[PDB]
Amino acid sequence: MKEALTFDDVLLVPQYSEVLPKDVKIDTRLTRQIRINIPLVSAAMDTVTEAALAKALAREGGIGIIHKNLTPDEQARQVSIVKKTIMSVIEHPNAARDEKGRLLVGAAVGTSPETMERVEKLVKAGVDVIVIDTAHGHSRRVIETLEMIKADYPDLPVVAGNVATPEGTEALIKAGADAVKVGVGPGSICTTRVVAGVGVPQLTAVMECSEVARKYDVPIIADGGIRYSGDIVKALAAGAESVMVGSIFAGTEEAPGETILYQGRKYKAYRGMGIEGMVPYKGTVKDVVHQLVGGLRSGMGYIGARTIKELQEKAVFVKIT
Amino acid sequence: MKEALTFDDVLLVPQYSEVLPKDVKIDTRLTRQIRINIPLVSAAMDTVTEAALAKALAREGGIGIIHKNLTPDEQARQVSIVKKTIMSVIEHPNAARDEKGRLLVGAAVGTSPETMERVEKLVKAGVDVIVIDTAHGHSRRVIETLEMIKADYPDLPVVAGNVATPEGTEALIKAGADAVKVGVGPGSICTTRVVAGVGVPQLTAVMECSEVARKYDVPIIADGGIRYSGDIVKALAAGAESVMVGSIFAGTEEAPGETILYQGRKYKAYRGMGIEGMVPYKGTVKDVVHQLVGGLRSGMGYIGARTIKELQEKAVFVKIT
Amino acid sequence: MKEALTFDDVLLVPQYSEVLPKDVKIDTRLTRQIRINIPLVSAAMDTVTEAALAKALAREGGIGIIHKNLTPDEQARQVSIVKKTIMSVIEHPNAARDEKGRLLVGAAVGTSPETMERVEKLVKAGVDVIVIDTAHGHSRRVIETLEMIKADYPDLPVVAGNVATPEGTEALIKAGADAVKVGVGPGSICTTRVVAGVGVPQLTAVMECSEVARKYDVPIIADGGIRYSGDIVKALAAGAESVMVGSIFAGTEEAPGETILYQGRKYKAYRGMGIEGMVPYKGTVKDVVHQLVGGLRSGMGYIGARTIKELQEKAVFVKIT
Amino acid sequence: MKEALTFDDVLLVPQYSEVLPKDVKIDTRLTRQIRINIPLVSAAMDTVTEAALAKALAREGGIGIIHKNLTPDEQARQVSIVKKTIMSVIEHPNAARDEKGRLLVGAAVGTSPETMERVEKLVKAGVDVIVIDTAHGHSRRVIETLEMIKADYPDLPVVAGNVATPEGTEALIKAGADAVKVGVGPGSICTTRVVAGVGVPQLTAVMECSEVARKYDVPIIADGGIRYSGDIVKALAAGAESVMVGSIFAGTEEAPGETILYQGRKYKAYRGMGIEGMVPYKGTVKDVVHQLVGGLRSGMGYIGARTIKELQEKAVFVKIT
Repeated sequence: MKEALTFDDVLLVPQYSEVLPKDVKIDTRLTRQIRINIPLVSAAMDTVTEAALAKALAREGGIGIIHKNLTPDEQARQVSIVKKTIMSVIEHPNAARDEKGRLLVGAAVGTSPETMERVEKLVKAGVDVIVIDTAHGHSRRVIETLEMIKADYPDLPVVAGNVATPEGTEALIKAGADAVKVGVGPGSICTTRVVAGVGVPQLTAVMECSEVARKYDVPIIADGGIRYSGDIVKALAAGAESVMVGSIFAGTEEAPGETILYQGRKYKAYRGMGIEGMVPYKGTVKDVVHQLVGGLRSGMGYIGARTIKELQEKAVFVKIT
Repeated sequence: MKEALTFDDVLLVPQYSEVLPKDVKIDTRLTRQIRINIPLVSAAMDTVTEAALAKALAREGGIGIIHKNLTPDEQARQVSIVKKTIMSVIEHPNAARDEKGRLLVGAAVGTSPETMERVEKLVKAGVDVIVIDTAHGHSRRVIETLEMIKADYPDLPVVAGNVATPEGTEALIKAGADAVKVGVGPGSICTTRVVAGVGVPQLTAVMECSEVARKYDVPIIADGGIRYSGDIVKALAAGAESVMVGSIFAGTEEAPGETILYQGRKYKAYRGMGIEGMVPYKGTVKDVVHQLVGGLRSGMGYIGARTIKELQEKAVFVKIT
Repeated sequence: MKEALTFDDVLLVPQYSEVLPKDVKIDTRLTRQIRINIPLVSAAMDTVTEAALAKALAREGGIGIIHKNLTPDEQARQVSIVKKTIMSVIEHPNAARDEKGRLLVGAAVGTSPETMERVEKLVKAGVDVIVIDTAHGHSRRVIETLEMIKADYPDLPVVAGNVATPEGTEALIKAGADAVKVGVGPGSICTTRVVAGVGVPQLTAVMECSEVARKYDVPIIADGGIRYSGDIVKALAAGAESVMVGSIFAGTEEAPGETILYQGRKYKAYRGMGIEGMVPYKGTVKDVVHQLVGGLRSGMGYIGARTIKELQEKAVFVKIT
Repeated sequence: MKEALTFDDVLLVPQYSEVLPKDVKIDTRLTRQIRINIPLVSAAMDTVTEAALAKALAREGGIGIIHKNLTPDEQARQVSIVKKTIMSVIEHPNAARDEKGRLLVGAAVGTSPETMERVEKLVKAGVDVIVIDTAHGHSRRVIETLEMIKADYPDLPVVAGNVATPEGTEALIKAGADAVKVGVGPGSICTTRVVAGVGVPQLTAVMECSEVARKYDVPIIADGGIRYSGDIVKALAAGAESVMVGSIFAGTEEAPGETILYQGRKYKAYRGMGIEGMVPYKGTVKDVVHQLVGGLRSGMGYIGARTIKELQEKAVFVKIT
């Protein structure tokens, strides 16, 4: 029986460095055809990403994936808002933009009967990337949806996932995925693990999947179990070219819910798909990105990596108890 | 020194799937001759199974084992109640029934002097299965009780246990067990482990025992340490064909105790063999089964398993830290 | 680097059994020449063993070691009280007695200048066994003290310890130890480990030490880290012939301190070598022994061991996570 | 993937001893040319070391490193205070002194533009040792700073660090380090690990680094993750010749902050580089040293080590779970 490792099981060994954190480059591929300026993708969750968060993150150089708990019309409207965003431009020099100068944005679809309806409307709204957003990417329905989307929109970037195995990554690449999203049961106490008994710890899932994907020059997006900026360094070091994060952005000003005051503390009142909640307020997307990017830069500094590609080439991990 | 693994030590790796959770089949063998419609057996515990719970579970397609902390007369009466249960029929399409159309039910016996008295009365009450219910199945007294029951009632299905080792499973099969119940010291903080220093972590006990039993086409019932629906997938994936659960059913409406209100919360006031208590109220047997079966279906979905047999053939486990 | 295991790292595998807990024999050697009727020795700690506890335990078939935080005169008086203890006799059939019919008792000495003074007075008080009671048995001073005691009192049973290594056990046996007490840094959060960085987890220390000692037919006493009756089964299964316990007896009526009532609960107000405290009241020595012996019997039952020697021959351990 | 061990993962095995704790020698090298009388170096942290703490520790036989969150002038003044410190002399017989009879003291520098300014002023204030104090010692900037300091002040003892790898230790030795400070990400919950994903557990970092350094007779200072006196024994046993400690000295009378009373308890109100806090008051530097030195002596006693060199030669570790 194989042991599989999570981010918390490992540490990166410091290496010889000639580069300061401020001078490392953190630009990366989202898909084989889309570049983002920082390696951060926001989760297609109804507590995380609508237009306001998506634009706030594109402006910082990442990309938001608009969630699909919306009618196809309203999801398209959200994409449009991001697409139709001069000091405002000058002040955001890292902003991730398309070939026309508009902020990048993505949208999630599933594999249900409205899927093509949704795709069509998202495309016409100017969406840059479609994410086939499912917990079980290695499945007939996801493969066929991917092939249908690809047959109809050959030039449309498609992220497919989620998977956690080399075979799953290869199947999705062979079917036309422009990036593969990795993460099945990441997070020790998540629903999939507890309810289904299913998962692959995320360090191992990233390393084995990225090894297959590299053979095809397809980028891996590591989705899930990112709690700390140190997890991003680890995920990217393990072979991911970007990381999708949810819970971390759920506490920002721009996340969908309401900001409230409770007993001297600021919270972000959540409301998803129903379920309701309240997470600590963490500031703006900008603040959160700054800390995360700060930590990424410092990890890269420690490893002497000038670029994300170098980080992966220079990565030496050790397992800890 | 062998390391032994519990359910919490492992996860199931997701596999290629063409089957939706709703379309997987969860029917299974209880014994070599009895089928149940879901893989759930309720514990022969005086806090878990009397007639009301046993009938509520048979109606959902599982089977209850009436506990033996009762006089042989009263235990027989409880079996009779279940046996003598039209919208009522229509509304429960998954109901586990005998060859005569009556809800299935089991009863526990021990190895003490009244054992045959009990057996006789349970049989005459129409019991479908006898469970030789002991913590130490691999023992002279359990083997002889089993042989005596089998000599007297050759056609009566007999579950014997509990065991945790291949040798124990083989001895009980050679003596006529129709199913072997596996679980000695499952649960990290259970009495047997703490008090006696004795146990085998349950994933390993299921895998080694089921390997022996498969040679004889005898079903393994995994008894103990099931906390979450994900544990059922793991137990069944490890070679069990059903799972016995106690603590999970202890909080239902139908479990023997009283439902009470304490400070705005519902509880199930327990009272066993004395000891007394209070567990959170979890709803009806139906509600609890639905969640458990939901989680089983989803795990099977993830693994692409259409049947329990396929789940065991497609099972790939990884060990986690 | 060797991994070393503690009691909590392992479990005993259940084996074929033809013997009931009530029919196992739990009599054992304390030293090569002294038998006790249950395998329990009380700790030579000023919070655990004076005359009252020592006699209460000898009466149950174990032996108390009177602590040495006393003047040689007062320590001798305590031994005398135990030695000079008819329904009273009849009611305690398991009582551990010397060749003259008096309750057995031991006393601790160190290696400081009064040591021989103490020894002489303890011997004249009728002490059955001397324990050279130190945290570091594998040392010049303990070896020489042992040789001096042995040269002066060749017939006096001497326990020497503590050690945790084969070399330490062999050195103490070669110097005349009649039993070797094993336990350096047992207990995860104990003083020796934290303060000195020193210890050997106790399962491994018992197994390697007992392996050396067996070559010489010298009994190993496992001292420390016994929290539960299951630990006794494990210690004895690992090669110990008795177990020394402190904290467990610290809460009994007979332990030196005062019994007090605090907010509806009974406590045992401790007072040692100064330091002061309060542990939950656990009942009488008799009550505590009964539970411990109960658990030992059940573990032996599970393993099919009729005697302590058989328990060690039938012991199969597995390591758990 | 290599597993790396922290202090908490291991224990020292007790060995044959002929030496009492009080008779072990704890004098050690700080650098290849500076001796201290106990193996304790205080952290160059603004919550730990200014003149008052530095002198209190030199008087006990250790050495303080004055922190660099000060202007070069004020940092020099702090060094001067320590340098310009008769019962006062008699009462401190273990005091660590230079060749002129003055208390030893160190000072931290970085690699920023004022570095040489700082060095010059510290040298003129009579500093005994310069510590190139950085989180990433294995870097161009630290190597060049070290070479510049060494070229300008060839006779000035220079500690360089921090590193956690053989290559880092060798690079710093080849560049003229007089001691190498080891510790990158030591402490399970420290900033470097969480924020950067970077670290090497400290037992392994000490053992591999000291192995390189020994080839050059350069002393390793183990910096970080010392919580208990048992950690010092472990660090020194693993190949370190001294240990740098911060948090432990942060609670002493002599540490920079204010002593306050809060609800019957004494605290040390901290104030660093801003951030503010409050740690439990632990007494004087003298009290804390006594306990630490007590624990070191006892560990050495247990291992039979007369000297720190013997401790390293006699060290047998075991890994625990």
